[PDB]
Amino acid sequence: ATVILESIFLKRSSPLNFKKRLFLLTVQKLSYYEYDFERGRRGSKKGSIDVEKITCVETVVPEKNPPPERQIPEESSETEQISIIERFPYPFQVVYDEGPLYVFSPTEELRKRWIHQLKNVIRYNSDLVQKYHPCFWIDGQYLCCSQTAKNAMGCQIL
Ligand SMILES: O=P(O)(O)O[C@H]1[C@H](OP(=O)(O)O)[C@@H](OP(=O)(O)O)[C@H](OP(=O)(O)O)[C@@H](OP(=O)(O)O)[C@H]1OP(=O)(O)O
Ligand SMILES: O=P(O)(O)O[C@H]1[C@H](OP(=O)(O)O)[C@@H](OP(=O)(O)O)[C@H](OP(=O)(O)O)[C@@H](OP(=O)(O)O)[C@H]1OP(=O)(O)O
Ligand SMILES: [Zn+2]
Repeated sequence: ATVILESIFLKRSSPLNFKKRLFLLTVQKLSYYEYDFERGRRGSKKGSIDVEKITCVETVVPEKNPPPERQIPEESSETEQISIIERFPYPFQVVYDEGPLYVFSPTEELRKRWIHQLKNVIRYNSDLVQKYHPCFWIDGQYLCCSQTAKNAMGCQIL
């Protein structure tokens, strides 16, 4: 039940919005929670995914004109301290039965760390896919294949 990885990520998904969440990875589950900054501790649980139910973990093609909150910097005035909890420019994908979960990492190294660990723990899942969507699902379709089913088969082999 011990946590393998712990990070603050920007989580996405009608109405599409982005919230800061504390992500936890164990061998069994990935849970995400609210972060109580005022008291500096983990807050209320918001979601949990069975690791064995995950079918795909990959990066996502970055959006074209992203808001500052997802754009790399002024980090001379702002230390890494501020930017590492305000800027989340690197997205990756976590696909399970309900569909794709989109998560934004503050650094490339941290995304690399999480994708690597995730791949390790899902290595024996029965349903790993062979095709996936490298582009985000938005307003009823994937931007990579124009397919309008959230669980439509992937259009790219990797
Ligand atoms: O408005 P937030 O504080 O961002 O919470 C949202 C909101 O959930 P709540 O109604 O519980 O506040 C979303 O719900 P809708 O706007 O779809 O009604 C919900 O999505 P789901 O109910 O569809 O699960 C989403 O959660 P998620 O992105 O896990 O789907 C969840 O955001 P958080 O789960 O990240 O707090
Ligand atoms: O939030 P945690 O401290 O990680 O507690 C988890 C969590 O339980 P709750 O979030 O409901 O308290 C798991 O529950 P879910 O994510 O399914 O809702 C549950 O996992 P199981 O589904 O396998 O019961 C698990 O129980 P366990 O570790 O006995 O497997 C339990 O951990 P605790 O027993 O430490 O509360
Ligand atoms: Zn596609």
